[PDB]
Amino acid sequence: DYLSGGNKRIPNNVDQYFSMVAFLMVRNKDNVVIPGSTIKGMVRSRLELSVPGS
RNA sequence: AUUGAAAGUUUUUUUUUUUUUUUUUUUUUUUUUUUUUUUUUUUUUUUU
Repeated sequence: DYLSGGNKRIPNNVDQYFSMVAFLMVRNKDNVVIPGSTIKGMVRSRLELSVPGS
């Protein structure tokens, strides 16, 4: 908008996309992904709490 | 005390001059600082 020449009155980014301000989940190229580190940590926690001699 | 003698073979003269141990002669010709080595492992973006 011509360097926002003293208007600042259009919704612009609000309506251009469909993502409000929130806590973003980790995703790769618009594909939601569960981190491998998270899965490994969960598995290790389960194994430690389950295996007796851990 | 000889026939019987008293005389320096001496004075004087530079073995000196002319002549560069000199000219030419590159301590160089060759030799890859390479060569084996994964910036790797451990860690749940998360609670009253």
